[PDB]
Amino acid sequence: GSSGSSGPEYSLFVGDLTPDVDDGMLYEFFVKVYPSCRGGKVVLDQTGVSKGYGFVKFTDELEQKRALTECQGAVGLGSKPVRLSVAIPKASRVKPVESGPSSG
Repeated sequence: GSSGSSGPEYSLFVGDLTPDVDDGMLYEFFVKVYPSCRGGKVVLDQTGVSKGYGFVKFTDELEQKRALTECQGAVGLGSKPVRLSVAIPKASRVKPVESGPSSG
């Protein structure tokens, strides 16, 4: 129905990522359960410590969802589980701003 995408992207929103887990894992933890994994990404703070969430990528949409329900609350990864969800890319239109009032 939504025909109009030459090779889209299917990423997943993960959360509750212990500060002991890193990308190297996020990827494997997934790529292992699903061979359609592109790579794992974990967000970090100014210091470089896992904020507690991240995002992953895949090649097949069919699997993407399967994980959301399957990998759901994945405990195997990091002492704490992982909250799977459907994230969305830059969905908006940026516009230039300007200011400069005047009175008479």
